[PDB]
Amino acid sequence: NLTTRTQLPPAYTNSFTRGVYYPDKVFRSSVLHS
Amino acid sequence: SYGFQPTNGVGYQPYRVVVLSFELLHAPATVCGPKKSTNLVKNKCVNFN
Ligand SMILES: *[C@@H]1O[C@H](CO)[C@@H](O)[C@H](O)[C@H]1NC(C)=O
Repeated sequence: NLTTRTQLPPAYTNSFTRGVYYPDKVFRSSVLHS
Repeated sequence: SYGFQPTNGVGYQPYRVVVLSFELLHAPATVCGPKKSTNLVKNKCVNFN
């Protein structure tokens, strides 16, 4: 069907400091949590 | 398949199971117990629920 849209090997990128989510639904202010 | 017969022993009889799973210490709750709701007071040492 719609196979082979184009031909190219995948590239790679540096994610940096990305992908961090909120671990829990508890409000915390001015603190360091591990 | 299960051969649930009325003549079968207690070991081989149908048994209905409901498992209730709930999670505490989480987001705002929706399902709650049948408890009343007293008015809200401020600047006064009081018990709260
Ligand atoms: C290509 O055509 C149909 C059209 O409905 C599409 O849904 C389907 O993915 C494809 N069919 C194949 C690859 O056999």
